[PDB]
Amino acid sequence: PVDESRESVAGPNIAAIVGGTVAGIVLIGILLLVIWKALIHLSDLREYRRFE
Repeated sequence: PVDESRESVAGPNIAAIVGGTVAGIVLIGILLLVIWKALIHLSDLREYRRFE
């Protein structure tokens, strides 16, 4: 473990919510995208009996 963890609180202007909203939506989209694509992609080969 060679990482650190600092605080992240303040509450800036309206930008606070604006950025948080876009970040959350985009995060959920890209996350679900890679997870869904990878899940169906990895599962595709899993279907067949060539798991070996």
